[PDB]
Amino acid sequence: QYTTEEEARRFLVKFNHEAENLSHESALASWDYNTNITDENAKKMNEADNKWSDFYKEQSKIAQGFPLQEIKDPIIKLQLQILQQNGSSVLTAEKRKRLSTILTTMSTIYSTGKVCNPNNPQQCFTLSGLEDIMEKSKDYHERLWVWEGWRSEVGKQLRPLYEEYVELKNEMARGNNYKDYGDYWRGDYETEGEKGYNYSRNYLMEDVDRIFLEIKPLYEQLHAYVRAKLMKAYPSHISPTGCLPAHLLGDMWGRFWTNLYNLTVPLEKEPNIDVTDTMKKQSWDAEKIFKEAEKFYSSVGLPNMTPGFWRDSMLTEPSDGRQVVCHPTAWDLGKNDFRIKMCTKVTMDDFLTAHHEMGHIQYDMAYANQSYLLRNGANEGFHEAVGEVMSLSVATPKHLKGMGLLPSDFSENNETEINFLLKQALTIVGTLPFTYMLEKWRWMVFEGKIPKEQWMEKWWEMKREIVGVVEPLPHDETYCDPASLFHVANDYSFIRYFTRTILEFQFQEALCRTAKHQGPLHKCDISNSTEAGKKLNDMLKLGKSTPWTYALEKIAETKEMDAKPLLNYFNPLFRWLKEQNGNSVGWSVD
Amino acid sequence: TQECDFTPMLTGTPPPIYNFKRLVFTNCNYNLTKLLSLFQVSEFSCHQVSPSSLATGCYSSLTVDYFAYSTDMSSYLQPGSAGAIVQFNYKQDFSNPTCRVLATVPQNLTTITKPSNYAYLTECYKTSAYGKNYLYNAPGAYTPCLSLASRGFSTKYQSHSDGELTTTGYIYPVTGNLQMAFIISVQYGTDTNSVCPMQ
Ligand SMILES: *[C@@H]1O[C@H](CO)[C@@H](O[C@@H]2O[C@H](CO)[C@@H](O)[C@H](O)[C@H]2NC(C)=O)[C@H](O)[C@H]1NC(C)=O
Ligand SMILES: *[C@@H]1O[C@H](CO)[C@@H](O[C@@H]2O[C@H](CO)[C@@H](O)[C@H](O)[C@H]2NC(C)=O)[C@H](O)[C@H]1NC(C)=O
Ligand SMILES: *[C@@H]1O[C@H](CO)[C@@H](O[C@@H]2O[C@H](CO)[C@@H](O)[C@H](O)[C@H]2NC(C)=O)[C@H](O)[C@H]1NC(C)=O
Ligand SMILES: *[C@@H]1O[C@H](CO)[C@@H](O[C@@H]2O[C@H](CO)[C@@H](O)[C@H](O)[C@H]2NC(C)=O)[C@H](O)[C@H]1NC(C)=O
Ligand SMILES: *[C@@H]1O[C@H](CO)[C@@H](O[C@@H]2O[C@H](CO)[C@@H](O)[C@H](O)[C@H]2NC(C)=O)[C@H](O)[C@H]1NC(C)=O
Ligand SMILES: *[C@@H]1O[C@H](CO)[C@@H](O[C@@H]2O[C@H](CO)[C@@H](O)[C@H](O)[C@H]2NC(C)=O)[C@H](O)[C@H]1NC(C)=O
Ligand SMILES: *[C@@H]1O[C@H](CO)[C@@H](O)[C@H](O)[C@H]1NC(C)=O
Ligand SMILES: *[C@@H]1O[C@H](CO)[C@@H](O)[C@H](O)[C@H]1NC(C)=O
Ligand SMILES: *[C@@H]1O[C@H](CO)[C@@H](O)[C@H](O)[C@H]1NC(C)=O
Repeated sequence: QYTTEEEARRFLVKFNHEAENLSHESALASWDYNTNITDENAKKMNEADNKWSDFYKEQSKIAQGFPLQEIKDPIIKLQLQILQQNGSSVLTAEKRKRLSTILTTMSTIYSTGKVCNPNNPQQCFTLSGLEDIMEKSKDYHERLWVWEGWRSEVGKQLRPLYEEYVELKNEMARGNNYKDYGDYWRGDYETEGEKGYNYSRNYLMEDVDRIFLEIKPLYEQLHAYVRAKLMKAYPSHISPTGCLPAHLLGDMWGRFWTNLYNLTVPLEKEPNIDVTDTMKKQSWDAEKIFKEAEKFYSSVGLPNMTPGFWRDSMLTEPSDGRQVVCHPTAWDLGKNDFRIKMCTKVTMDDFLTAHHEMGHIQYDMAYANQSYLLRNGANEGFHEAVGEVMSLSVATPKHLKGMGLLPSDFSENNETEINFLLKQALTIVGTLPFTYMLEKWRWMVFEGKIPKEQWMEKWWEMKREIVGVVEPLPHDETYCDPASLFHVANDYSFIRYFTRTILEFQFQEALCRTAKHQGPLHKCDISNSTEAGKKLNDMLKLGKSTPWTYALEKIAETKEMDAKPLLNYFNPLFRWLKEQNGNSVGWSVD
Repeated sequence: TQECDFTPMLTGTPPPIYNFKRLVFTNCNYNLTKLLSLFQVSEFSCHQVSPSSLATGCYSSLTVDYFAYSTDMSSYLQPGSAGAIVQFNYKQDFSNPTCRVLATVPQNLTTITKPSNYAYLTECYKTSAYGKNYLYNAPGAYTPCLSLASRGFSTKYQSHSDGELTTTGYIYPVTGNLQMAFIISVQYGTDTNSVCPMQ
């Protein structure tokens, strides 16, 4: 006979032979629905997904005949850890039914949200109306009503559901040999290997604390600048050394500070770079945009697209009567079938979302000869970071001038570089303390370090010590203000937006010093260099078969995440804000 | 000396690109302008030879590979372009003079029979417990997945397996007239060059 490892090899070969043939059916049945929405195409999708689930559950029941302590090879061990993985099938049937009812009741309460005025109540906006009220209103008494009404008509109902969701998810997580649900979420970044390449779940918290304490001074300077401009905007409402009110920061939750760009602008007499008119005068369409993106990706050494990409992709909105979803995605259907669904309009913003969306296809084309279970990025944040590190190289005037879009006589003074770095920072550095604070609060809630009588005493204390944001109205212990976000009511992890901004400037600062750049980092361009494509493709080809510290060493030559390449990008802005602000930096916790 | 016959190239159905048909000629007399006037030549890309010198010299042997191939995908047969074509279907040999003709077979040439779909292979590999072991082609040789691919593909991405070997096809229908592809390789003999132009 054979030993345990040869039985494991035979089982994994039998799984890999039948998984490829059955996953492409379930992916093509969903592609045929997302581009043609009828009721006949929403039934085949469910039948194919039921066939796939009934295959996967039987193979996962078979896979538990192998003890994990007998495998000596790393890749077979990695493919059996994913397959054994009991999941939520450790509770009883009543607990499972109750958890599946709670998880859809919360999403139903969030999705149907209606807020009317404390004035004349004939206006009752939906979610997409309140998101557009707070985006472009400069009134102190409109945004206060919208903020308080959304947090008292949605977050007031989710609290007795969240109080049971926490307990049921903790009981689900203490069945698979974890401690809380926070350990189940931090086990995404756990690897094992030789000396230096390992990573535990209890090291991620110390790592993100170290990175945030490294990154905080640039945020303090940016916060002081935004507060000094908002004091000019709304008079007699903001303290000259206090926190910012929560209902004035661009949108409903204060996640991105992008809509403060018309208020906190630098020296305004500089019209921006908008190549939309030059693109329309040269008669560009969707095919020309994707051909230019493929030329950019072939300039650095990555391969060209398949011939079944220009014939099956939905690169434009149809006109033969079909109803589609117009959110851009990149698909990885199976046996060398890569398609992109995108409603392309001829603009500058849809020229960057083609170089972004073809950055996922070039990643999925690189690990394509791995096993079935190991065809993913090395982390949950590796896949949307490699697509955003190559949208930084195409928005530079080094690239838009060599393509024929910008004229040859363009003026790159420093008053256009500051006006670009500020608009980058208001979307990139303004959302890191919010992400870190929300995930830290959820970890402390799931661990048991915040009892249920302090879920709002600790939310607005953390939001004043970390983010620097005060509340406009006193919220007592009957609201649930974190539960009125989309990722909290719909059960998603949020640290993948923090460990993705770090490993994007870590990628860019290593790709620009191997393309022999001379200057600041925000003017770099990795086009026309086949030496950067090799260092990129030596990371892209690994998939999920190696520990992600090894795949990070393959590009950045360091096996730890650090925020030193992020403060090298924004260094002109950090030198300019220290001259503009003076010594008004900081806030008092009140 | 004697006339070479092109009725092997001028009857039946032209096969797909992976199952290409070879037309090795030896010791006859050719007139390639008789051949290339029956078609609508849209490309005459040659290597280490000119189209004028292809129809004037005396060679020891003459080889023609012909298959059904749409002229849309004409940028994948170009030397050097690792794509699901030169890796799995047909890789041209470059240690010899060669020319690549792409035709547009007309309505009047009724002796050619139109097939149902065009076809190629998207992958041909051998499975393991560690991933996929791709089996790339050889210059001028057939794919090792030819005994599997000769069962017929009926839909897009329909695989076929026997043991460890796996292939995957891709078909799409024919619109308009037929388009072919002719790879014409010559070889120089040391003493006898008996494949001369027809005089
Ligand atoms: C969008 O989906 C509809 C499903 O209703 C498709 O309509 C079917 O198309 C197939 C083949 O074209 C026919 O055999 C069915 O009889 C059609 N059903 C109905 C109810 O008409 C439609 O073809 C799809 N659109 C496209 C562009 O393929
Ligand atoms: C996944 O759950 C199954 C139960 O559904 C576990 O299988 C049990 O394993 C123990 C060994 O400690 C046996 O004594 C039981 O008889 C098994 N139960 C069944 C129904 O087979 C399995 O160990 C779990 N695996 C993990 C990784 O949690
Ligand atoms: C990788 O694993 C090693 C274990 O060999 C970890 O080193 C231990 O770290 C703990 C920290 O709580 C110390 O108390 C131990 O003394 C360390 N062991 C040794 C032998 O030095 C190491 O921390 C792990 N690395 C990461 C990034 O998690
Ligand atoms: C990348 O390099 C290529 C070739 O070095 C550049 O293509 C040439 O660009 C010049 C512009 O001065 C044109 O006059 C030539 O006609 C182009 N040649 C070809 C074959 O297209 C390309 O512009 C470079 N791209 C970038 C972004 O630097
Ligand atoms: C090669 O085949 C052609 C077939 O078209 C023969 O025919 C001549 O082709 C030339 C080129 O267009 C015409 O100008 C003549 O009018 C054609 N003649 C006839 C009778 O049709 C050609 O003769 C052949 N070559 C040789 C050397 O015999
Ligand atoms: C999957 O493809 C990769 C890339 O070709 C293969 O990895 C390399 O293969 C070469 C063989 O020419 C070796 O010299 C390298 O050491 C390999 N690198 C790594 C990181 O493994 C890989 O072998 C292919 N998968 C299988 C199962 O063969
Ligand atoms: C910002 O200004 C631009 C142009 O002045 C305008 O189109 C846009 O609507 C403004 N946005 C906000 C949020 O005020
Ligand atoms: C930056 O812009 C200012 C305009 O306020 C200008 O005075 C200064 O000279 C510029 N910096 C350099 C290094 O030229
Ligand atoms: C076939 O050829 C003749 C002359 O050779 C021409 O008149 C006729 O139009 C052709 N038929 C078609 C369908 O092109």
